[PDB]
Order: sequence, then structure tokens, then C-alpha cells
Amino acid sequence: GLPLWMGTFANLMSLLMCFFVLLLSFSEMDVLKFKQIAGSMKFAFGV
Amino acid sequence: GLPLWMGTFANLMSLLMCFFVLLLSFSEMDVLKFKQIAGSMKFAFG
Amino acid sequence: GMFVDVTSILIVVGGSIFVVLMKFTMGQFFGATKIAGKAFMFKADEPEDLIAKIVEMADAAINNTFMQKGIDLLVDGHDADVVRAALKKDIALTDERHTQGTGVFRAFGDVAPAMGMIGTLVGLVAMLSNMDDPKAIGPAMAVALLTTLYGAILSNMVFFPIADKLSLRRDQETLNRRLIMDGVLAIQDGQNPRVIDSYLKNYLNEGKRALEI
Amino acid sequence: FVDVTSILIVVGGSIFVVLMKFTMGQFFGATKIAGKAFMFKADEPEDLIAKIVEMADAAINNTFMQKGIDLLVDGHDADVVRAALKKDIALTDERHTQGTGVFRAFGDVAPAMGMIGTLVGLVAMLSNMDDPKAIGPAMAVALLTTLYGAILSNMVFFPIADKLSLRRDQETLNRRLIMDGVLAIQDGQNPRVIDSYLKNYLNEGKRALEI
Amino acid sequence: IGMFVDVTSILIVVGGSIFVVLMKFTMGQFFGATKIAGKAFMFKADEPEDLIAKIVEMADAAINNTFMQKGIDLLVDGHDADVVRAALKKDIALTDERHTQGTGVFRAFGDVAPAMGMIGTLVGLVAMLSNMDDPKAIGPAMAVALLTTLYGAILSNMVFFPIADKLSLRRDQETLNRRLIMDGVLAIQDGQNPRVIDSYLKNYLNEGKRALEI
Amino acid sequence: IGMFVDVTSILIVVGGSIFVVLMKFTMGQFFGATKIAGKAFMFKADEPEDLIAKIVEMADAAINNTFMQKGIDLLVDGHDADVVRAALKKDIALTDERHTQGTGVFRAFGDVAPAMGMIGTLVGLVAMLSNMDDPKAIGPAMAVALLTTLYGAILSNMVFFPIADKLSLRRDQETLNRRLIMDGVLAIQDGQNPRVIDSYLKNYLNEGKRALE
Amino acid sequence: LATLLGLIGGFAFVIMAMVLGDVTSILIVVGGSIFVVLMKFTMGQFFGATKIAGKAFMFKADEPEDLIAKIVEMADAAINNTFMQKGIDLLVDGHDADVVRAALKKDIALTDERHTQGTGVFRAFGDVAPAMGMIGTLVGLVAMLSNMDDPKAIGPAMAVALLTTLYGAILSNMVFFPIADKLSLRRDQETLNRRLIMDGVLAIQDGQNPRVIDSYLKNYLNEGKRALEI
Ligand code: NA
Ligand code: NA
Repeated sequence: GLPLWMGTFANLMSLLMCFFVLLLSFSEMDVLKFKQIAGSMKFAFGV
Repeated sequence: GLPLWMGTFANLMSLLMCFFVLLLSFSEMDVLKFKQIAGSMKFAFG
Repeated sequence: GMFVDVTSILIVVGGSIFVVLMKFTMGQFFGATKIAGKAFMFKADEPEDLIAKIVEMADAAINNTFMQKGIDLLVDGHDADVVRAALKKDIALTDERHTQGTGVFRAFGDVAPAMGMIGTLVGLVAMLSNMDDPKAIGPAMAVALLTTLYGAILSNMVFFPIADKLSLRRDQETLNRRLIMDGVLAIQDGQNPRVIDSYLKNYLNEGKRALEI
Repeated sequence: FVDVTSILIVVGGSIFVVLMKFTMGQFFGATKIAGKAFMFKADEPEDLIAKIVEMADAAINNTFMQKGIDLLVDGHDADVVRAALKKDIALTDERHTQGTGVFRAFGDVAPAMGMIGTLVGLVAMLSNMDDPKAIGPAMAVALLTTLYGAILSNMVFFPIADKLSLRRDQETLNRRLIMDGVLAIQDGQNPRVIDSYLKNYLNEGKRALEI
Repeated sequence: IGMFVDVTSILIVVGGSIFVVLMKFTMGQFFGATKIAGKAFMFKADEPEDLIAKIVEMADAAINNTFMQKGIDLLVDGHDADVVRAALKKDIALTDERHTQGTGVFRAFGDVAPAMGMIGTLVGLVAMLSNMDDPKAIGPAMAVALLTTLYGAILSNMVFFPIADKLSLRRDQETLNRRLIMDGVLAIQDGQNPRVIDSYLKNYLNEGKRALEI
Repeated sequence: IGMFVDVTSILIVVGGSIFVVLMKFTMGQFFGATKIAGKAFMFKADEPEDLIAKIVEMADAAINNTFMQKGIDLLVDGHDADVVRAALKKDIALTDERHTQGTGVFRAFGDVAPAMGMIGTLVGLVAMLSNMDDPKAIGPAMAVALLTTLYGAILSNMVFFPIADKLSLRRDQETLNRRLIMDGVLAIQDGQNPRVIDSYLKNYLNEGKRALE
Repeated sequence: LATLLGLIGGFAFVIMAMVLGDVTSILIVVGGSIFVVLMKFTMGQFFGATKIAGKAFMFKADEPEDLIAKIVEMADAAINNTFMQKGIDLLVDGHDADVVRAALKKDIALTDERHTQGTGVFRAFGDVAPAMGMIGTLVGLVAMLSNMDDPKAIGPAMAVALLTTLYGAILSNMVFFPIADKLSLRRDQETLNRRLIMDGVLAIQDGQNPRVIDSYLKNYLNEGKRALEI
């Protein structure tokens, strides 16, 4: 089946994800940064 | 080997982690809350 | 927009190509590609058509390379061992060719998701390290997502179905070759058409074709 | 949630890959045998054993039993009828194994198509980013693809393959039991000894738990 | 406490696993498997040395285990060697088959529990993301998804698979004891001295898993 | 709390692994596997070169190794070749079984450790996510999750799997040595030329992984 | 199209190599991998495996067509190749067919086992590299979480720790596994060449007809992966 270490990969990914959700818990959105990100993403995907 | 559900779990987890990093990229973190979290983590890890 | 797309394509496809070229020689890969192309643009001969042609020939005593080889061998080689051995050798050669093509494409489809994971990790590292330039994280997210997507699509929609179709073609070809070999053996032994028709009837329903009946 | 587009994506991708694996006629045959294994019940071994006992005492609804009785009635020998029954049993076994393979292939290919669909949806939403409040719910519908694949890989296709394997085992048991019954009938054995030999099969590889 | 308990998550995992299992095991089969598991967990297998001692103590005269109960009762009834051999091997094969089927039931449960956990966590993540205007109060919304995954992992790794492994070990011990009791009953039927049979009775007591004990 | 987190992570991983393994294997089996692993890691396998020199010395004459002691005792007792060969083959099979079962015990540990790591990680992540409003709570929970994942990975990849591999290597060495003793004792009983048996035994030096010349 | 595929494969390897190079992150992966691998292969066996890999990568194998040409030339008569030289010397010295067959098959088996051992070494490295990368990443994560001072450093430090995982992947799928695959290919090629040389030497020793042995050797050339090349 899958490589034996895929379980630890899933665990590491879940750890990092939940750390990022924790960071988002006390984060505040920025409109201008969002607009810059959206423009960059539109440029990257060839739109 | 390992069951394929574990692979789907890993792929989904990494994908949504990328999404959450994107969410944090245009978000501003509180400084006092971050300092509290940092102190708590330092105390817990020794 | 072009740079991130070509970076994702380069990572996935180039890594798969490098790994497979480590596995197989380039000539073997080109042979596998020709085999797959033949299997995708040429329908397999109907075994009922082969049975009808075989009974027509038996009653009497083209358009098929194996049949031409068999008739050319029969009009000159009077013995049975040479004809049977040559036909079995051709059958084994075709089986080996199709098996090696399946192996090449299965190797491609195996390596593709590994390159997709590597690309996702590279994009994650880049986007985490930058994390402050909007012009730097858009390309990184694009590279991560597109490497994952390209790996998944190439693995599950191109290479693995090509290997499966090659296996199907190998099975059909091997069935046709067995039918032609048995027909040649019958016409050499002078068997009655009816008994060999009844004997190839059970050949018809072998394996997958059992679902149709 | 409910999304016609996501279920269409998963079903279409799985169908394309399976049609690259099998043929359309084989797929329809697999569906037919799955239906016959679902909405119909296999004959219980006890009823078949009682039927063999009754025919032995006197000397038919099952098609295999009818075939065996007909092959006996026209003065045939043991080896030819045995070969014919072996051929029929092997044909049934092959059909059931092929159906199991078809549904197993569907089950393994459903989640990959789910992941491909959700990745495509995520790419679209990233290339069409307009309103922050809509960055969250968008992935919702995207993830709807993966969920569907998961469900189809675990509630539909794999359970159907397991049911097909179960029906294959049950039919093989019944047809082997009918083989021993017909061999006993052509051998002219006592009803009691063959009855005991037949109930010897009632503790087979899956009915021992109920004992 | 209340953060680790969710009715919907446990309902999803248990219901999905039960559905998928009943697609391959009838209710009677599952209940028999649970009865076998309860017997294997709440009762201890008879020690082979104590079995040999009981055999040699009852041999010279001519009762707790039901297998030797049946053996001595049927020998009192006075059957042939073929009869005793057939009946005892039939019982051994029957017990082995039901133990193997119970192992299969619990292994199917253990294989299907984490897939149900994955389905439940996908449902939870979809529910979280469908109500995410801002990523502030999404911790508890993720807690339920990770809870379904945790339930699947716990049931698979700490309940069902250990039950299957215990059933396998119990099958091994039961088979060994059955073989020992069959040999003892055959010896008693023959009428040999208690000392001669003990020479070969314990020669193969070091078979398989017990090979590490020496 | 700093030590409590480490204690909790160690308890989760190690206790879960022990609990699950003790269902697969009896306590005596685990103790025997531990003893065999300790013997493999603390004691060195006897070199086949010294074994060959000693055994050709004895053949010329016609012993610290226990298997050689048993073989010589059987040979000096005037027993037939079949009986001695059967007894020594039984001893070899017993050693093979013990080593295989010890490898199985440590493999069970190795593939149960990351599962306990995952269970502890999900427990810690649920605890940390639920207590978002409590800064004092997420520290220990995040630490528990990270440490339990790290302990699962470390115990699986750097302790239990390498111990199983070492046990497999020791089993291979012991099997080779005991087969060499088998052949040499058979030759001594038969009474072949010491040079021929020496050459045939030196032929065993290029078996398996010993290709380092 | 062969040049294009070769160039794209080389470019993929090159970009992965520059992504690899950083020193410490790869050092932890390789140190842990070596420590784990040394419990299965000794230091001498590891060096032998590296020598086999190097000799398989740099030195190219003899084309079997040239081998058949040399064999038929010698057969019609009555060498840089070492196995052929050994066979020729053995047959010139004067020996039975059985001795020649035994020695040649012993050499063939020795090369087969050497290449299998090297392939096993590099496959073990490939299996163990990603787990060591992940262990290094988790250690880095612990070090980061215990040293939080600035939010702006949360991102880059994370990207450093995850870096180790990346190296494992790049070391598993792009170095060790390809080296093992190339070793298996070299094993197959050398086994085929040595079987051809053994058959030719036996045919020369027994004074066989050149035509039938040439047909047999073509039949040998017409199998294996080479079936795709015809
Ligand atoms: Na992604
Ligand atoms: Na995204």
C-alpha cells in the first residue's frame, strides 16, 4: 500500500494546520493585503 | 503498507494547510495575544 | 502566469521522465509509446471473425499478420514442431512487449504523484518563507496546487488508464493468437470443422468475456 | 450538502477510467449480476438438502438442479455430467469474480477523481477571488467532491463488491452441494448417509458463527 | 468531558461501520462473533500442563472442561476409534472456523472504522467552511471533525484490532488444548500406561508462539 | 506542567504500544523477544572464518560453539547420520522460529507506535482547538500533540524497526553458521578430504550480504 | 524527441539539486539515514554498494551485439572483456565442460548477488530518508515553539523546519531510488551479457555449428526489456 511514513506525514500536516488555525484565531483581516493577494493569484493562474 | 484513507487524509490536510497559510498571509496577528501564546508554549515545553 | 505553470509542469513531468529513464532505456520507452499508440488507434480483431475465417480455410482445404505468417510457414514447413514453436515464440514476444509497455506506463503513473508531493512541499516552503510579499506567495501557491493537480491527473487519467488499456490489448491479442494457433493445428491435423468450432466456443468465453454472456 | 456537479464529476471520471479498464458490455453484465445478488435471495442449503433427500426417497426449482436432473434422465455417465457441472460452476465463479473486480476498480478510482475535482475547484476559486467572505464557503462546494468520492468508495462500490463475493461463495456452496447430491443419486446411495454427508457442509467457512 | 464527546460523530462512525459490516456479515454472525469475543475475554484457556495432569489422573481410574466431558461420555457410550477421531477432528475444525470468522468480523470493523472517521471529518470540515465569514471562531468547529477522526482511530487501534488479535491467540490456545485432549482420549481408549504417552505429549508443547518462552 | 507534558506523551505512546502488543503476543513472548534482542545487540556472532578453521582442525584430528558441542556429542555417541541430521535441523528450525517471532514482536511495536502517536496528536489538537480562549491550556495541548507525534516517529524508525532489522540480520548469520556446522559435521562423519571440505566451506563465504570483496 | 526528453530530465534533476542547495538540513537526514542503515549493512558493505553504483553509472556496459560478433569470430577461428577473457583462458588451459559451466555460473551468481545487495542498500536508504526528514522537521518545530519571540519569524522558521522534510523527499525519489533502479538495470544487462558469453564459450568448446549458435544467441537477444526495442 502506502509508504509506512505516510502516517507521520499526515500527523505533521495536521499539526501545522492546527497551529495555523490557532494563529488565525487571533488574526484580523486586511482588505488591502487581500486585494494584493487576489491580484497576484489572478496573475499567477493566467487570468 | 498503509490504508489509502491515510493518504487521502494526508492530501486533504496538506491542501487545507496551504489554504490556511494563504488566509494568514493577508491577516494581521494580535501582538498581545501572540505574546501570551508564546509565553504559554515556552512554559509548556520547558 | 507562464512561469508558474511551466515550473509546475517541469517539476512533475521532468522528474517523472528522469526517474523512468533511470528505470527504462529511451528506446524501450519509445517502443512502449508505439505499442500504446497502436493499441489506441487500432481496434482488436473480432474473435468471431477469426473463427469464421478459420472454418472457411478448413472447408477450403489475409488481412492478419499472424495468419499470413502461419500460412507461409505451413506451405513450406511440413512438420508440426517448427510451426508450433514459431507461433508460440511470436505469442511470447507479443506478451513480453505488451507487459513491458504496461510496466513503462505504470512506472510513469507511480512516479507522478511523488513529484506532485515534492512540488507541494516546495511551494509550501516558498510561501511560508516569503509570507509578506504578495508577488511572492501567489506564484508559490500556484506552483503547489498545480504540481498536485498535474500529478493527480497524469497518474489517474493518463498513465494508469494507458497501462490498463495495454493489459486489455495484451489479453485480446493473446486470445486471438491462441485461436489462430489452434486453427492452424486443426487444419494441419485435418479436424472436422464442427468439433473445432465447439472447442473454440469455450475459448470465446474466457475470463472478461464471461460478463457479456 | 447536495451538488449535482460534484457527483457528476466523480461518477463521470470513475466511469471513464473503468471504461478504459473494462468494456461497456462487461460493465452492464456486472450491474446485472449485482442486481441479481441484491434483490434476489440465494437458496438455503437446508432446503436443497431436503430436496435431494426427497428425490432419493422417490428414486425442482433450481436451474442447476434441473440441469443435473436432465443430464441424469437421458442415460449419462458420471464423468461427463461431472465435467459439465464443473464447467457451469467455474463459469459462475468467473462471472462473480469479474463483477467483484469491476466494483473494486470503481471503488479505487472514485476517491482519486474526488481529489482531482476538488483541486480543480480550488484552482478556479483562487483564480476568481473577489470577496473575502466568499473564500470560505467556496471550498465547501469544492470539498463536496472529495466527500462524495469517499462515500462512493465506502458505502456503495466496496460494499457491492463484498456482497458479490458473498453471493459467489454462497452460489459455489449450493452448486457443489448439488454436485454431491447428483453424484449420490447416480450412485444409488442410501438417503440417510448422503443426508449426513450433506449436513456435513452446514458448518462451512461462514455459517459456523451462527452455530 | 464535553469537548471529547459528540453524538453526531460517534453516530456516523458506528452507523457506517455497522452498515458496511452487515453488508458482509448477517446479524446472527455478528452476534456469534461477539459471543466468541466475550468468551475469549472473560474466560481463561485451560493450562496444557493441568490438562495433561487431569488426563493422567483420570486415565488410571478407568471433570471441568466440556471437550473431555463429551469425550468421556462418548467413550462410555462405547464407539469406535474412527467415530472418536471423526467427531473430535470435526469439533476442532468447527472451533477453528468460528474463531477465524470472529477474527474476520472484528478485522472488518477495524478496517472500516477509520474510513468512516475520514467521511465524518470531511462532513465536519465542509460544515466548518460553509459558515466561515471570518476565521476566528473555527476552533470548536474543527474540534468535531478531528473528533470523528479520533473516534475512528481509537475504535480501530484500541478496540477492534486488539479483539481480533485476542481471538487469534485464543484460537491458537484452543487448538493446542483440543489436540492435547484428543491425543489423551485416544490413549485412554487404547488403554496404555499413563507414563508412556507423556513422553510424546509434551514434545511439541513448544510449537509456534511458545518458541520464545524457552 | 513542563514535565507533565513529557510524561503524558510518553505514557500515551509507550502505554498504548505495550497494551496493543500484549494482545498480539503473550508476556512471556515479549520477554523472550527482549532477551533475544539484547543478546543480538550485546554479543557478536562468531566469524565463519574461525568456524571453518576450527572445523577443518577437527577434521584433521579425525570448541566454544554450543552447536558444535551438540554436534560433536551426537557424533561421538555413534548415532546414525539421519538421526543426528534430524536433531540438528530441528535445532536450526527452533533458532529460526525464535528469531522470526522476536522480529515479529518488534515489528508489531513498530507499526503500533505511529498509531498511538496519531491518537495522541488528535487528542492534543482537539484539546487545543476547544480551549481557544484559554492561553494556559493550548500550550500543554500543542506540546502534547507535537511530542507524541515525535515520539511515535522516533520509536518507530530509530528503535523498533532497526531492532527488528538487527534481529533479522542476526537470524541470517546464525542460520548460515549453523548450516556450515551441519555440512562440516556431516563431512567429518563421512570422512572426506579436509582440503575439499575447506574449499566447499569457503564457498559459503560469498553468500547473501557477504559480498564486500 | 530523445534529446528533448533527456534535456527535460536533466533540467528537472538540476532544479531539484539547486533546491537541495541547507547543509545542516540535509546533514540531519543523511546522518539519521546512515545510522539506521548501518544496522543492516556494515561499513564495508556500504562502501562496496557505493562502488557498484559508481561503476554502474560511469562505466557503460558492452553491447551484446559486439559480444555475439566476437563469439562467432572466435568460433569461426577454431579481448578487453574480463569474463570472456576468463572463459577463454579456462578453455585454453584444458578443462571439462562441467568445470567451465560451474565456474561461469558461480561468477554469474556472484555478480547477481552483488548487484542485488547494492540495490537493497539504496532502497533501504530511500525508505528511511523521508522519515528522518520528518523527524528533523518535528525537532525544528519543537525548537521554534519553545523560542517564540517575534511573529514575523514564525513564517521563515517554519519554512526552515519543513525544509528538512523536503530534502528527504528529494533524496528518496530522486537519488536513492533512481540509483537502486539503475543498479537493477545494470544487473539485468550484465546477467544477459554473461549468459551470452557462457553459451558462446560452451558452443565453442563443443564445436557447435556457427549458424545454430548464432540463431540461439539472436533468440537470447530477442527477450527481456529489449523486446520493446524491436
Ligand atoms: Na495543495
Ligand atoms: Na486553497
